[PDB]
Amino acid sequence: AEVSSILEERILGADTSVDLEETGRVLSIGDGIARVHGLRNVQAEEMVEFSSGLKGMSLNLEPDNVGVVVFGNDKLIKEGDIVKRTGAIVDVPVGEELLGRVVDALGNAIDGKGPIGSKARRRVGLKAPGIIPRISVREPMQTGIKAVDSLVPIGRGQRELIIGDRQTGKTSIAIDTIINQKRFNDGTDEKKKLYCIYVAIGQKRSTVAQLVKRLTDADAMKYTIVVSATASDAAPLQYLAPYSGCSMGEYFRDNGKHALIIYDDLSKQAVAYRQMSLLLRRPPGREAYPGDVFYLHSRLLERAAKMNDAFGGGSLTALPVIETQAGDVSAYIPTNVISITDGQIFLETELFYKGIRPAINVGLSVSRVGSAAQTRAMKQVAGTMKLELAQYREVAAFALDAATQQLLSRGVRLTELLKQGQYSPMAIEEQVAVIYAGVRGYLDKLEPSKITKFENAFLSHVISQHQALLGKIRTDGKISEESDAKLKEIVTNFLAGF
Amino acid sequence: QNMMRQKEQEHMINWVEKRVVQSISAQQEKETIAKCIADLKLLSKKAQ
Amino acid sequence: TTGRIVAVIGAVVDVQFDEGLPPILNALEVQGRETRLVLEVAQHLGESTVRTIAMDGTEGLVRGQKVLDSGAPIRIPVGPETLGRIMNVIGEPIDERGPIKTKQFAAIHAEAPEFVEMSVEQEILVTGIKVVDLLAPYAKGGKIGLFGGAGVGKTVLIMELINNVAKAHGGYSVFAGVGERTREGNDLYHEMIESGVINLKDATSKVALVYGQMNEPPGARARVALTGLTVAEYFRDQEGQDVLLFIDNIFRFTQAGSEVSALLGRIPSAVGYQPTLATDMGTMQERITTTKKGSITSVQAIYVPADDLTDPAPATTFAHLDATTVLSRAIAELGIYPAVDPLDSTSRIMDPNIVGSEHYDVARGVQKILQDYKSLQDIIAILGMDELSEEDKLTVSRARKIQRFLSQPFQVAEVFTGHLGKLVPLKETIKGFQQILAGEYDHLPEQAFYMVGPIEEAVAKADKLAE
Amino acid sequence: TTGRIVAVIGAVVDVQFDEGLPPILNALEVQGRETRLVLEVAQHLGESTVRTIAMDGTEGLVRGQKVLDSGAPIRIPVGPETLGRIMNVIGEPIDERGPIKTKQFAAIHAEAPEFVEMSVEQEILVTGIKVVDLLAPYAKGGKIGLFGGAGVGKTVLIMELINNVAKAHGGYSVFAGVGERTREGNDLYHEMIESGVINLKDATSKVALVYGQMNEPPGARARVALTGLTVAEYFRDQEGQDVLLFIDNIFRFTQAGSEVSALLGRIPSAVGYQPTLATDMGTMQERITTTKKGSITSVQAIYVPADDLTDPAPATTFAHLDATTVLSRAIAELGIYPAVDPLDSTSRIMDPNIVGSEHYDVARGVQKILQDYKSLQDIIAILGMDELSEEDKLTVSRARKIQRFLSQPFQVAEVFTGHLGKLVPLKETIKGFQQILAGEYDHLPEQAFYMVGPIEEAVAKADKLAEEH
Amino acid sequence: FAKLVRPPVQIYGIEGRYATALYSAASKQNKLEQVEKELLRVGQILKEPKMAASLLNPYVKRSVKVKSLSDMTAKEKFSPLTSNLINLLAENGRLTNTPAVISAFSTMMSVHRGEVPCTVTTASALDEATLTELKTVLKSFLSKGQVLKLEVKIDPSIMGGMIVRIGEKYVDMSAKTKIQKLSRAMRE
Amino acid sequence: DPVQKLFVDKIREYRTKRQTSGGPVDAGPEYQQDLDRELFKLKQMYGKADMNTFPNFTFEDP
Ligand SMILES: Nc1ncnc2c1ncn2[C@@H]1O[C@H](COP(=O)(O)OP(=O)(O)OP(=O)(O)O)[C@@H](O)[C@H]1O
Ligand SMILES: Nc1ncnc2c1ncn2[C@@H]1O[C@H](COP(=O)(O)OP(=O)(O)O)[C@@H](O)[C@H]1O
Ligand SMILES: Nc1ncnc2c1ncn2[C@@H]1O[C@H](COP(=O)(O)OP(=O)(O)O)[C@@H](O)[C@H]1O
Ligand SMILES: [Mg+2]
Ligand SMILES: [Mg+2]
Ligand SMILES: [Mg+2]
Repeated sequence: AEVSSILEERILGADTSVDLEETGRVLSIGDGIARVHGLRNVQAEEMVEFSSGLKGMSLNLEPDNVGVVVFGNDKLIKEGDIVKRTGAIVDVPVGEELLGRVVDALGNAIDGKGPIGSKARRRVGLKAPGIIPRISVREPMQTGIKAVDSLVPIGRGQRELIIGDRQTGKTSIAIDTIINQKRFNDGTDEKKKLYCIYVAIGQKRSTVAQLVKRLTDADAMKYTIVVSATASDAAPLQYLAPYSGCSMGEYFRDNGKHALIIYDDLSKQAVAYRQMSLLLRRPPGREAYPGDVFYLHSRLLERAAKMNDAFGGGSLTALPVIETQAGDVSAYIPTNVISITDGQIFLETELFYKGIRPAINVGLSVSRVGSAAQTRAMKQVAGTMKLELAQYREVAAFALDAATQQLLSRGVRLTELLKQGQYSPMAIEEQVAVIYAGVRGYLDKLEPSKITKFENAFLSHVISQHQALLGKIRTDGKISEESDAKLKEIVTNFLAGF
Repeated sequence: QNMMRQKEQEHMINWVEKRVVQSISAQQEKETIAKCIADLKLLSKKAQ
Repeated sequence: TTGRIVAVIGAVVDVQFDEGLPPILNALEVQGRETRLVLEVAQHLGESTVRTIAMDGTEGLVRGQKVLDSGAPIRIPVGPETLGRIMNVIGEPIDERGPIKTKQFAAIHAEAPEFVEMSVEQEILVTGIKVVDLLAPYAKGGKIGLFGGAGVGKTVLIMELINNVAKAHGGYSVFAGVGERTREGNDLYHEMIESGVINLKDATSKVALVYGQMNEPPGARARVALTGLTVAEYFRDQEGQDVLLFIDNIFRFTQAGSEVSALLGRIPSAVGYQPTLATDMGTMQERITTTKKGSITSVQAIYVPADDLTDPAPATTFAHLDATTVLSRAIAELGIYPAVDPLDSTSRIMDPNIVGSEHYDVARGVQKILQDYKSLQDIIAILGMDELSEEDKLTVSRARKIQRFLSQPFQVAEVFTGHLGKLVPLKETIKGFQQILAGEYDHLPEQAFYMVGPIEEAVAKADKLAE
Repeated sequence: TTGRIVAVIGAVVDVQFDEGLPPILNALEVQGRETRLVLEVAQHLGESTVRTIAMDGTEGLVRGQKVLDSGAPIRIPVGPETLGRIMNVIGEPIDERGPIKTKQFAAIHAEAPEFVEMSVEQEILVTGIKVVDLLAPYAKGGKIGLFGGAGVGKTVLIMELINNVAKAHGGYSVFAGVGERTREGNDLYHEMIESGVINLKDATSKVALVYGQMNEPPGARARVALTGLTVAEYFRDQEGQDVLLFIDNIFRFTQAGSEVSALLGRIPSAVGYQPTLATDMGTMQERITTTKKGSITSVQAIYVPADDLTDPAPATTFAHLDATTVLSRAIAELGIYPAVDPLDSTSRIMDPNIVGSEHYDVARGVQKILQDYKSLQDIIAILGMDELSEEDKLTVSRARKIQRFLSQPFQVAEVFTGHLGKLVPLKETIKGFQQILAGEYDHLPEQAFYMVGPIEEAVAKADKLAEEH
Repeated sequence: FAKLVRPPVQIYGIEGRYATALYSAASKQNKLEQVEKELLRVGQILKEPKMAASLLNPYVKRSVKVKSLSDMTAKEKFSPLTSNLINLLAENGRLTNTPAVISAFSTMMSVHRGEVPCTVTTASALDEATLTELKTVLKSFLSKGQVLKLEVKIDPSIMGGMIVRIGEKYVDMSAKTKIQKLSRAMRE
Repeated sequence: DPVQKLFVDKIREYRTKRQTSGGPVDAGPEYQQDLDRELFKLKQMYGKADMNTFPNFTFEDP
């Protein structure tokens, strides 16, 4: 009954205003690109609209016609159609109204659930913040993966890169990072809350549905936006989705809040851009990618800044995901994005199958911030762990004397310590406890195949009996002398009793 | 219940538009055209 | 409407309509041919000209010939009366058994399911194949893909899967043969007629066949996958059933596009491929999803050009699949069959929360030992297997035993080798690999596992070898 | 003159003039922009049209927008007032501190010095870095290269050089960031403010900064190098004084040139580079020179796409430098930092008649021992260290000691290593390596030499290692 | 070069360049009306089936074509501008697109004398009074001296209302778009 | 606002649909067939329990 009534409520308010608008006739439509004739005052990369309510962007301004890319399906545009200029550069809704909503590349709700109540709009193609607004990266972005929080730490405002082959565990790292922020977002202080944005480019709708249901299960859509430009979405949408998500995150950083955006992948935005550019007839380049393929990404990843306290203090981290071919990191787009970003996280299939998951190749993975953007406890412990693994990797290819035998033992113990499961990120203090137990020669007595057991068991013990110690480590943010003595006695007692 | 809600909503929409596309086939001509030229007058005087 | 041909280059025909232009994808009929020639529109060139792709041979087309608009895209017959029949691109029966009598036609160019329609369920589909079931477990309702060069085992594997899965399947099934041998389609037709899966004299047929084999132009191979998709979609959406959609070979759908792209005046991309490779592949492959209205469990054979997995076509397809199964020529040369590469093959449901903890642990142990063996192979090949520690020799022996054990004798290969087909339930597979991994069978010869069902057959083979 | 935009394609704008055309390389100002958009003329297409590359985003341009012709190339403010500031390609300040109030504006396009102006004198410039001083010594007034892929130490090394040479250098200094991360630009600004080379209060700044980072459209990256070069040229001539000029990286100039060539109608060459790669790079690298009127010490960071030293861009850049220090990833993986490759680095002054016979002989002995070590590594892969001739083991031991002793801790890499920066005078490096070769240390373990300044520090580290053994 | 006077409406392509050359040549000296009349004349002169058949054959040498066209131009007493234009089109072999030039110049001349092509689309025809008020209001839309060039097509595809094009300005008071808008409002 | 004849026309067809909705008007067999299809799908997905009152558990102690 009231269903029809709320249906009427929609008619009750319409768009009576018909205006005198500039137009153009579609000389030629084919392959997703229209060649409009007219639109004399249409701007560059403006948003135009077609007679069927379908949008497009005027990308080419040639003397005789305007090359327009259609944001949607192309079968509905005929020749001699009508294109009306909307007089507005391409822009997307922004605000907290988008949190928990799945939206398409243009900010249209995609999961039903009504419309977006956004009260503001932001242009996708905005220039990056200057040199003066920024400030060096200070806080840590807690990822939950032990091997990332310890060996390749990520700060807030950094631009890490997750690069690997197909099916090595990149989206898994992204989802673990998203899920971990629940503990901070549930708390009270607003200086730790991190709103997450996930841009899904070229992924089939089933994958994004699995991902969204996984976030819902972990109750992580309270603060997540999902911008999906899946495979069946015209190339002009997969091209533009990263920029839409980056605007949704620029809104957060511009208002003193913190945001995390995860492009997934950028190697598919590159392909969509190449298709667009080849269908506008622009000359190809190397591997057929346009010449402006580096710019495409550099202008996009340069928006992940760390504003100083005069500009709000907000930040915007970025975790672009690249996909290499058989580990050929030396390809074109991989090298471009490698020389654009800060750190990197190399996932390798030889490590994925050898049992090391996440496959993070700690030997090659880097993080320019390194020291900074790491908690003092983690800084204390992960340093010694890093040295121990660095020494171990040198003498690992084989498998005598007591010193090097114990060095290999410690290396292997730490290696089996760094493993982890899926969608179970650990609090930083728990990581510190586990890594401390491992690196203070305690596990050297145990067999390596059993280490995982210990790990799990140990936490389930400390998480109940010694909540006070973990709270101490979190609050004070360091392993004080008394905290160290406690940790020592807890580990010594637990090891024997197990 | 929500499934039935949305299914009935879509049926309402479809039936209503199917009826309106047939109703509009009548001949309100003079009135609507006069209103159209009135709107043209409004746009013209409101343009310059 | 009525237009006139103006250009006829290859399979691409230009038609000029002075009156109303036809929209895109709209089909046209060339008036004056012995048979039906359908031209699917593809572009508007201005000056009231449309470029079109011909769904049949264009020889005999005269400039100025007359073309009649049809008003709707290629509409094919769909329904329960397309079971047991054979169709082509435009829905015309090619089994010489009479017109397909249906009361409902479907345009082959529908749109993909929205986002609020996807289903997140993830079950496991048991195929009775050791390598497929252990390391890359197929999932019910998901998309599957068999990658492999020429002559590695794609069609034999897909016929084994037909046999197994679609014999124990109560729902319907649809085989779309796009760009494969015509005699293979004939053999499939007659195997189904013999096996009861098709009744020429009843209404208990459970397989609909569509065929755009290799002998047909590039315009028919491109748009036959869509015909199979439409026939399957009807059985999913409307009938609300669970469908099996086998395709073979889907590479020929993209390949065909690159044949017409050149003639459509489009700048080639990576290796002469059309600039719109990924978009076309996506629009085709996102209609094969399992939504909330039903389920499609599509198995697709994908051809890897020159055995190059870096090629744009297979590399793009990889992102559209739940489970893969990279068939390898290197393994096939060792005699292992199916030549599945255990390390390239993957799956979404290889999760301890879906398959278990014994299944997951066994799969990961097998993969770890195989990866260790792969690491050793380079040294083993030069320095010889004598410069190896004892743990490494144990790893080599276990890995070779496992490699041989993953080989299985299919029933569809009974003719090739004279062996007897074997199915291996999942529990037996897991148990056998557990035993091999633990070392319970280090006293047997590695050639005791080559091509056997469950492991006890390996033990029997070893005993016979002793004699 | 006044013209009119007639096309906008990416970063390339076609402008039509009804009166007289503007000469190539002139700057045109688009009328109707909130900010300042400057196009630079690149071609005359006939029919009164001129093609141009925009020094800024071409968003919101309308076919028909009027354009003014400045009549001269891009003219930047130059003088002692630019010191301590930051600038764009077009010279406007981006440090949010007010206008640059100079009396002289210099056009960024100029002819290179003629042959009758070249200085032919070379004298070592001691940087305080062991590997650089020993094997590839720099030279005052010479052009230095810092090749190497991504993540090998180019930025850290150049920052270390600014820390050393620039801090204790009487003359001025210029830093041109060309297409590099803006994070790094801000970090350098603040590091200089802390050090004191940039003084925001007085007029005692010793560094002038020009930035055109990787968020800029190709037009601005292709010209910020010329802007920094113009500032340096002015300080070389009118001021008549020594100058340093750091550029990071000079591969982004080439790359930015390549991102617009295809749209300017040129057929691509080689591996998708513009046909004018060598000429475009030469017409720039030929103004960075030590004429007889001044003296520019130019340090350049050169990205090598994918560690490939045979790529056209680095391959061409090799011929324009006196000294090169090819940072290597295979050595950075080992933990030897700076990862300068001792066998792939060279210098012009590295002759016995310029540095001395002791320095030259020590350097050549080190290089020979490292090459012999490389030859031996092939055998050790089959035999093993246990089966080498008791003399070959001596070569391997010396080679590893020398490999470690070239590593050094920088004062700017405190955050990474945590150690403390060391500056090693040239005589101490020569003595250390001469002793290591002569055998005066074949009892100390290898790790004693890892990340230490002079050799005595290696002895002390070995003593500490033994005591806590 | 000679600072050519630009035409009002820019036509582009081969025909555009030839027509802009002709317009610039005529505008100085002032002969636009006479040259347009001569262009319309040659529009029919060349269209003669014999001449068309003799000028669309690329195996008659350009020399013969130029000679025949010189004879025709002399036999018709044209301005030197039109004679030179025909000679130039013949030398360059651009005769197969001669009408596109005459068309272009027409489009280029109509705007010179002030004209803004207009289009009106309705479900059914109109009574002359309503067309008169349309004329009046549309002339209100234009500027001063800008004659109007009305065209009243009839599109039954739309369900009513009106659609009006004045140059690039467009106003769509058609029932079809209102139905579409309201329907889409419902579904959201 | 009393002028947009299409506006009031849609509202009028609305009012008529409101009054005539005694049973789903112009339903056709597709209405019932669908309703049944997704009702059965939802029933299958959810469960087969006593879809009326609370089914009882009757557990078992350790
Ligand atoms: N830490 C882990 N522990 C166990 N399994 C893991 C882990 N990380 C990833 N996996 C497995 O790897 C598979 C692929 O994961 P994921 O989707 O993260 O990789 P991907 O590279 O994003 O895949 P694609 O690139 O094809 O989307 C999953 O099925 C998952 O089971
Ligand atoms: N399970 C198997 N057992 C034995 N031989 C096989 C098996 N699978 C494939 N083959 C070999 O491969 C050939 C079939 O290759 P096929 O898969 O049909 O080629 P394609 O990969 O082009 O489909 C047969 O001749 C057979 O010798
Ligand atoms: N002197 C050094 N000591 C230790 N680590 C260094 C040193 N120089 C560079 N690095 C490593 O390299 C990274 C920075 O590399 P950088 O020089 O900025 O990259 P690029 O040379 O590609 O511009 C740091 O994260 C650090 O780990
Ligand atoms: Mg993924
Ligand atoms: Mg086959
Ligand atoms: Mg750098």
